[PDB]
Parts: sequence; structure tokens; C-alpha cells
Amino acid sequence: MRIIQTTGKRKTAIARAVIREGKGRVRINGKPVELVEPEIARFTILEPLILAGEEIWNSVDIDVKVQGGGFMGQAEAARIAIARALVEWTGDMNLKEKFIKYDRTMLVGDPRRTEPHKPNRSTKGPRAKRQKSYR
Amino acid sequence: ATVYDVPGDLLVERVAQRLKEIPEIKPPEWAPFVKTGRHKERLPEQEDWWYYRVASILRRVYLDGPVGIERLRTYYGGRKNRGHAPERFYKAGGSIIRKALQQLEAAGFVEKVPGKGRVITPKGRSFLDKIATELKKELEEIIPELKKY
Amino acid sequence: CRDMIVLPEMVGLTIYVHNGKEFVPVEIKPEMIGHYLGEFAPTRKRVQHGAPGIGATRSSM
Amino acid sequence: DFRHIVRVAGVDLDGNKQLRWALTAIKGVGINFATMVCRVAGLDPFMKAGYLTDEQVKKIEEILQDPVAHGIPRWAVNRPKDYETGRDLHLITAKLDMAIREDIMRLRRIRAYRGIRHELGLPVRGQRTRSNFRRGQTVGV
Amino acid sequence: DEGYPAEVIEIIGRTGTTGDVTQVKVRILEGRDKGRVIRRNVRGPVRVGDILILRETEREAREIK
Amino acid sequence: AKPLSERFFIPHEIKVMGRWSTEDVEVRDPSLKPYINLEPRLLPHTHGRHAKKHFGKANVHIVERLINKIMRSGGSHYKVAGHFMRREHRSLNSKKVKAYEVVKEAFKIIEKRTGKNPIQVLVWAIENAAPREDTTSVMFGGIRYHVAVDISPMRRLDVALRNIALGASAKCYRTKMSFAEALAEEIILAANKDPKSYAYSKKLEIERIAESSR
Amino acid sequence: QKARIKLASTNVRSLEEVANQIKQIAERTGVRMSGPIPLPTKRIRIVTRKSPDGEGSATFDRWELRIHKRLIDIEADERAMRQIMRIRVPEDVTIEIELI
RNA sequence: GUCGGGCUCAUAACCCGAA
RNA sequence: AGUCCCUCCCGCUCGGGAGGGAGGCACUCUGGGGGGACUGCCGGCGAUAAGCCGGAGGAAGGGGCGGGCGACGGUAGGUCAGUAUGCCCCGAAACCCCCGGGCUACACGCGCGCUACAAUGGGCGGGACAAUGGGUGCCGACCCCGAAAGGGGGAGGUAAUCCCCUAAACCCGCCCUCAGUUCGGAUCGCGGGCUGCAACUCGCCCGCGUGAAGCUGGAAUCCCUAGUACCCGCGCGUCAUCAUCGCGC
Ligand SMILES: [Mg+2]
Ligand SMILES: [Mg+2]
Ligand SMILES: [Mg+2]
Ligand SMILES: [Mg+2]
Ligand SMILES: [Mg+2]
Ligand SMILES: [Mg+2]
Ligand SMILES: [Mg+2]
Ligand SMILES: [Mg+2]
Ligand SMILES: [Mg+2]
Ligand SMILES: [Mg+2]
Ligand SMILES: [Mg+2]
Ligand SMILES: [Mg+2]
Ligand SMILES: [Mg+2]
Ligand SMILES: [Mg+2]
Ligand SMILES: [Mg+2]
Ligand SMILES: [Mg+2]
Ligand SMILES: [Mg+2]
Repeated sequence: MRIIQTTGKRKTAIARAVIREGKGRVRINGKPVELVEPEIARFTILEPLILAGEEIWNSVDIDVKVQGGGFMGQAEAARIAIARALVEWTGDMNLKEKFIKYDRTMLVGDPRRTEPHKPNRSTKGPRAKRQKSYR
Repeated sequence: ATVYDVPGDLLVERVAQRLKEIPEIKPPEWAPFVKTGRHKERLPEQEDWWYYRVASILRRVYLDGPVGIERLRTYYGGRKNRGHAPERFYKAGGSIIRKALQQLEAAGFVEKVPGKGRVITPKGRSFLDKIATELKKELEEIIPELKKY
Repeated sequence: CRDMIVLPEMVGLTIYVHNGKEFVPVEIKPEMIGHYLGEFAPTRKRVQHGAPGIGATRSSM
Repeated sequence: DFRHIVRVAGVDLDGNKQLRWALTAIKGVGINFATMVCRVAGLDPFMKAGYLTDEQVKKIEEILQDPVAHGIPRWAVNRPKDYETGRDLHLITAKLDMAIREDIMRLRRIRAYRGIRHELGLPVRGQRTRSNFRRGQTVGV
Repeated sequence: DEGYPAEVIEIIGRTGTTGDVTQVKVRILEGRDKGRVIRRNVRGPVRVGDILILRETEREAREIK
Repeated sequence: AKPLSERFFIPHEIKVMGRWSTEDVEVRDPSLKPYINLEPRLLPHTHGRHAKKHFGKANVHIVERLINKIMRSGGSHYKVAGHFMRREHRSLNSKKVKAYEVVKEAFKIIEKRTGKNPIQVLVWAIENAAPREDTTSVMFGGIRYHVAVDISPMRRLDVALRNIALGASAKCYRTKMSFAEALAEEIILAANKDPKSYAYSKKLEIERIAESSR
Repeated sequence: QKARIKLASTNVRSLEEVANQIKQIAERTGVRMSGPIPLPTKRIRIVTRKSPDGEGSATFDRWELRIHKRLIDIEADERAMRQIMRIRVPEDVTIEIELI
């Protein structure tokens, strides 16, 4: 009974995924992945499964728990977790080489974070400033 | 099949239609005349909005119980247009929510946990999950990917 | 006492309400019931404007 | 059956509009109050105004004559606790205008601060007047 | 009517009032002077291996310092 | 309204938005070919990772470039067809989901109206809207003069995309037409060289001014 | 039959020293001692305008005070409780002992 | 010609709007 | 998360879910210590120096990214109305308290913003996903009453334990269809509340009614190079009550 765990992060969202042999069921916080909305979020999660192919997809079950961030941050973190779990579970280098070509961030992640805000119109952002007048 | 397996809005619609058969669910006498909160502008446009609100509250108790009036008031609030001032968030009122919870308890679907709020009874869980099963059966005729679940 | 509320027993009397520098006379009528006394003793003088001075416009400075 | 113009309480109403929005052409009746009166009359707020009958128009005029006695709550009328009689009243058109004029005149007769603000045409609800509320032409130096 | 394509082979330098122009050497690929190398002034980012569509091939830019 | 089969759509192949393949799409102009990216890809959303590196935008799929182009207000500090179009609190700045849906609906309308693959029609439009000659400014005696120059292919592509977006923006401003319909109309008109297209007319005007200043 | 020890300080080194001494005492005897658990640091940030007057560009100071914390569990045995009760922490350290 | 606003450290010249 | 027990649901149970308890520190997280990047490796330009340009590998590549720390001086720049201080003045008032006013006035010129002029929308019902901070002169779950604002009781919390705290922009369905309108919400009438010793001058909130200018802006002119700008809400300061502001998320 194999159980494999993986982790993914994207701008304060954190996702933990578990994978084992199954029938093709993928749930996100208890919901089937086929019913995630909006469509742009749904396609974000589904890309690694489509890349892997129908044979591999239908032979496993994946459960993902994700918290923090927003609806686009959570989709990308789950995508990273699923891709890492798929490369570790099947252990073949053609699929891993396929992920790096299509999207490197799938396996290496994204380190970007918000820049802290500064005085002169602090609430708007680090660089935006008040309009300047001379008379 | 459970509540977790179907889209929320479609389930609320089906449950609202099925709730009209329970004699213990009846709109109050002031229902024709009120708004649902200080952040709204106009009255509800559906003549049968009471049943939709009751069904939404029941599904909310199912998913997040035990839960009380104040937190539900947070959930049903929203953004308000304030004329020349910027928009802001505000809570909803309490009379609608409290009356809906009392009616649901009268029907036996929810019950009171002391100092903690209200929770779904086995009868209410069966009532919701049966309708969810029926909706999922119809749903997977046109989305074959939902048969595996 | 500018914050005193006018009551029905005060109707018919005359009361001198301070406005900052002088006591001004107020005669209580029945339709005054429920209003503060200060509402009938203005504290500011009506404005009658004169000619704008030097610096009142960009080209006058 | 269909009429393009229907007169209700002495106002010509559009016949192609929904009843709830058509009723707002009356001064004294906004959308919320109009929906309330449509619901009390037992009429669909979304039906076209041009399908009304004579008995329905009579019933609407009766409701507008005395809404409180027909089941509309006392907190929904535009003149609760009338200054003269003390009842909860609702007014439309000329009566509404004359009641407002009487209120302002009563303020002016006792020489209250608000009445003086009304007379001089200046803001009455505590606003600052140095910067905004300018209506005129520039003075020269 | 459809211009003549030319391939950039060397970058010379920046010019223009605000530095917005680049001078290059190009080789004509089609037409009467196919094979001729001429220098031209270009607006926009450009690198070795790009292809321009000249509407005529008889004007040559003045050599810059 | 929208059928449930379209609300919950599950694709199984790698193609643009799970609905259109670009295998038969051809690019006729030899200068624009290495800069119009058509490599197979399902979701056109790269999260702005290309702008940091020089010439990075070359390897960005053309549909995502179009989506990025429409995610804007339109008329901030210059006039389009005689007007500023300042939309502010009701613009599409930073709302990528709505722009994505606009592009999707425009593609469906295009395919229904012409019977061809929408990507091909878009390619034809950008080919017809890309200028070949422009001008640079000089100053003498307090008078401004034009001098004709050539245009690099990346700038040609950027200008064509910008003008297509601006034409669509102008066609839906304070009129009964919707944004998706206006975009489909602008693309179709530019594909056929109709002077009713904003981008094609702009393209002709730029070339005329460049020609008369050699 | 277990005692809970809470520690707090503005200095990391002293806090570490006290925890290590308690750990040595718990090692010197047959007794299990749950390791020192680090609780989140408390941060006190105050932002102030720099100039005494109001002329010139506005500029600000961001002053910070940091208070570190630890938690230690041990089983209340008198042979071990006497040694820990006779330890003296530096004056810049708060120590609180309770029995649960 | 009158009044108001731009440009300038400021004034003159210059630009814009209005009656 | 995997594992054991108990209870309740579903297509009646081969299978799929949800609570509670035993149990564990795996995973997330918290915070002490350590590793990692050096123009180190490769190819060019320059001199064979200083360096520069382009590649690999890499979480990260050329002050890696964002901040704190501002030399000798000048500016008779600002501040004696934060506190310290020389001289000159008042010293039965220019010192000390109490009451009522004023700083909130209004033909008009200007700065910085907010809300709009609508479909790249307005309304009505339904569905989603945060982080920073703060709490005993206080934060208050949970129950009851009220149409709303609010009112009556009150668990837990001196806090990784309890609370503020189920954000909005976004998505689904229906009405409106280019109109000064179902756009906009200034202005005003009547009524209901809260804080406070006091609400007229001169506070904030809620219900019904009322419905001004505005249909994209001359000459000019501002901010910004990446998780940046735009768009969206939220926390803290001030604070009895009061945020179109400041500092942050
Ligand atoms: Mg930011
Ligand atoms: Mg909502
Ligand atoms: Mg608005
Ligand atoms: Mg706003
Ligand atoms: Mg001058
Ligand atoms: Mg640095
Ligand atoms: Mg000086
Ligand atoms: Mg000065
Ligand atoms: Mg002042
Ligand atoms: Mg409106
Ligand atoms: Mg809504
Ligand atoms: Mg109107
Ligand atoms: Mg009043
Ligand atoms: Mg007042
Ligand atoms: Mg007008
Ligand atoms: Mg218009
Ligand atoms: Mg201030």
C-alpha cells in the first residue's frame, strides 16, 4: 500500500497532496476536480494530468488539501503538488523531461512575493506616489 | 452521493423547490415588505425568495455546523454603495436568519447544541443527501466524468 | 442655557438667551414646543461681501 | 385588452412598462413602495401596466388613499406621526408639496435657524461653505 | 507591390534625436539587386538574423560615427 | 441559457483552450514568422514571466498576447476616433478572466460567421495590419519634420496587436454593440482589407506619411 | 503530576542558557522532559514622524521591540523540582512555573 | 478692449477659455 | 496522512462520505543552529591587468531582491506653539480657574482627492478564496427580541488555546437594452436610534419619500520598469462618539 505526499506553494497559498493506486478520482478540498469553477482555474489544475496521458491518469487517486491565498494562487499550488507527485510516483524520466519543456515552474516553483509598501501614498504601493504640483 | 459532489447553486434550487411541501416552512407576515440587509437597495424580485433563503441556510448548517446567528450575519452581508463616499462591507440583519433556524428546528432538520449553535440532524442529512444523489444521477448523463465518483 | 428644550409651560413668557456676547429676547410661541432655545439666538452675523483684496486671484498677487 | 395609456390617481402611466416601474411616475411613490402596493393588491409586479382593468385601478387608488389600513407597515409611509392629527399618513403630488411647504413655513414663522437658512438659500444640514456649494460668477480684483 | 525581404547581418550603432534608431547592414534576398549589402536605419528592437521588408532598395543611410 | 455541457467542459488533448488546433495555420510574411508563437498549449496564461528578459515576448503564444492587449481601459492619455475613453472603476485592468471570456466568445462568433479556423483569421488580420515603414522626428528653426525609416518585426507585431485592440475598444464604447462582437468584427474587417477597420486604415495612413517624407 | 515552565526575554542568548540549564537538570535525573518548544515571537512596532515641526518632506522612523518565548514540560518530582526551583535566571528573563 | 486660467523663481512677451 | 474503535448518512452497500475518541510529529507551521553563489566553471572583447559581453548547471547569477545606516560643510532654510535656554517685556495681569461663543462664516481664485457621466454596466436571488495587526478603561462567541439601526442576558480570553473573522473585485441564473434611463445620488421633508455631563450653533447611524450638475473634459500637466503600474477590499493610529486621511496588509 503505497502512499506518497507532496507539497506546493504560490504566494501564501500552501497545498498538500497525497497519491495512491486508484481509479482516477481527483478531489480538491473534497470536491471533484471536474466541477471546479471558473474554467480558467479548472484548466490550470488539469494540465499535468492531460500531459501524463489517459493510462497513467486512470490508474491513481489524488487528494489535495490547500489553504491560504486566493482562487488563482490555490490552483497553481495544487498544480505544482500534483506534478511533483506524478513524477515521484511513476519514476520515469520521459514524463519529467516533458514537464520541464512545457512549463519549468511546474517542478521548480515560483519564488515571487509582494514588495512591502513605503511612505508617500503608502496604502497604494511601494512605488506609486502622490500627484506633484508647483503652484 | 453527498452534498460535496454537486454544484452548490443547483442544489439550493432543487432543495428550495422541495421545501415547499413541508407545512412547517412559511414566510412571516412582514416578508412582503422588507429588504435582506442595510447594504441592499431594493426589495427581492422573486415572490418565493423565502424558500431560497431557507434552503441556503440549511445547506450552510450542513457544511459548517455548529454555527450561530452572528457568523451567518457575516456570511449574508456584502458591499454597500454610499453615495459620494467609498463602498464598504456591512453585515446582514438577524430576524430572517433566526426565524429560518427556528422553522427548520420545528421541522426536525436541525437542533441546538448549547453554547455552540445549531447542527444538522440525521433526518436533515438524509433529506439533503437524497436530493444530492438525485441531482448527481441526472448530472452524470451529460458529464460522463462524474461516474467514477 | 442654550441646550434647554422648550416645554408647554414656558409658552407666554419672554426669555433672554445668551449668544456669545449679549442676551437676546425670545418670545415663546406654541409652535416652538420641542426646539432648543439656542435655535432662536444666532451666534454669527450675516455676511455682506466686499471687494476681493490683493492676493485673492492668481494675477493679483 | 391592451391600453397604451392608463391614468391612475390623475397621472398618465406608460402602458409598455412593468407595473412596478410604471407606478413610480407618481410623485410620492418609489420602487420599494410600489412593489409593496402591488403585492398587497394581489398583482404581479412584473405584469405590463397596459393589461390593467378598471376594478384593479380602483383597488390601487383605494390602497393609495389609506395604505396603513390595508396592511402596509407604519414604518414604510412618507409621513409617519403627522404634525397636526398625529396619525401615520402617506401623501402624493399636490398634497405632498403643500405639506412640505407648510413645514418650511412653520419653521420660518418662529424664526428658527433652519428657517433662516431656507430663506437665504444656504445649506441647512451643517455643511462647510468655504470651498464647495459655489453658484455664481468670479469676482475680479 | 509586396516589398523585398532583407536579412540583418551586423549592428552598427544607435542614432536619432532620442536614441530610438539603430543602423544596420542588410543583405537583399530577392529582386534585382539580390546579393547586395546596404546599410539602413531601423525603428524598434532588432537582432542579428531578423528580416525586414523594404519597400524600395535604392536608398542607403549615411554612415554614422 | 448556456448548456451545462459547456459550463463543465473537460478537454482531453493539448490544443488552444481545448477547442481549436493550430496545425494547419500558416504565416505568409517571412519577417513575422519567427515572432508569432504557435506551439501547442492548452491554457494561454503564463503569469507575466516573460517581461523581465529581453526579447522574451517572442516565445509567448499569440492568443495570450491578444488577451493581454485587451486587458485595458483604452483611451487614457490619447484620443481614439476623437475621444478619450477613461473607464477607471469599470475597466478590465488586471481582470484576466473577463478578457479570456471576451476572446473566447469572439473566436466562436468568428468561426460561425466565416467557416474557418479563428486562429487563421487572426493571423491574416495581423498580417494586413502590420506597417512596413514609419517616421522619426527632427527639429529645425522651431519646426518639426519627419524622416522615413524602416520597422523591425517585433515592433510591427506589437503595433498591429495594439491597433486591433483599440479598434475593438472604440466600436463598443457607449453603443449597443458588445465587446466580443466588436472584436470579432474588427478582426474580420482587417482580414479582408476593408477600410472600415481601424487597424488597416491606421496602417495605410502610416505608410502614406512615411512615403511622402523620404 | 507535570509542571509547565514558561520563559520570555528580549535576549536570545540568556533564554537559551536558562533552557539548557533546565535540560541539564532534567538529564541529571531519571525523568522525561519535553523539549523546549519555541512559541511565535512577539513584535512591537511603532512608526513615528521624524521632524518636530511640520515643514519639509515627511519621513518616518520604524522602531521595533522583540520578545522571544519558550515552553518546557517536565514531570513534577521533588528530587528534580528542588534543583530547578533554586535556579536564578538573569534579571532580563521572566520565568513562570505551574503544575497541571 | 474687459474678466478668468495656463507657462516663469517672478514680471513683460506668448498660449487657452469666456462675456 | 497512514492505523484502531464508536455514531450517523448515500445509489442499500461490493463501494463512498461526515463527526468523536484513542493514537502519532509523518506533512504544514513555529524558531534556534547550519549549508548554499565565489565571476567558481566554459567561450569571446580588452592588455596577458582592471573589467565587460554571452553560455551551462542551479531555488537563486553577476550590490541575488526589498529596506536601515546620509562624510567636511552650506542653506541667517523650519522649529523658542514638544521639551532645554540668554536678553526684553507682563507681574493684580500678558499668571491660575469657571460659563457661553469662535477656530465649522461665504459674491469668489487655487492644491490634493472621492463619486460619476453607464453594457469593458445597474438591480435581484445563489456560489467561491486572504494576509497584516489588535483585545481587561477591553474583544465578546452563543441564546432571545426587533423590518432596520439597535436592545436584554452572557461562555471563553491577561491570549499559537477564546474573540475581532464565513472580505471585495470574481463565477451562475433572471429583469433592464443605449435612455438624463431601473445611469448618477447631490439637495431637502417626516419618523426611529447610539455615544456623551451637553448633540441648536456643531456629531455618527437606519426606514419611506425627493431626485441637481454631469453624456469623456481647451491651453497645459503628474506617477510608474515586475508580483511593479492599474483595479479590489481589509488591519492599525487618532478615538467616549466620529475616516473620502496617514502608515501597513
Ligand atoms: Mg501591493
Ligand atoms: Mg454574496
Ligand atoms: Mg457604483
Ligand atoms: Mg470605489
Ligand atoms: Mg505674465
Ligand atoms: Mg542591497
Ligand atoms: Mg530665517
Ligand atoms: Mg521660506
Ligand atoms: Mg481650521
Ligand atoms: Mg441607481
Ligand atoms: Mg449579489
Ligand atoms: Mg432618474
Ligand atoms: Mg428631524
Ligand atoms: Mg446638531
Ligand atoms: Mg444637463
Ligand atoms: Mg450616454
Ligand atoms: Mg490628518
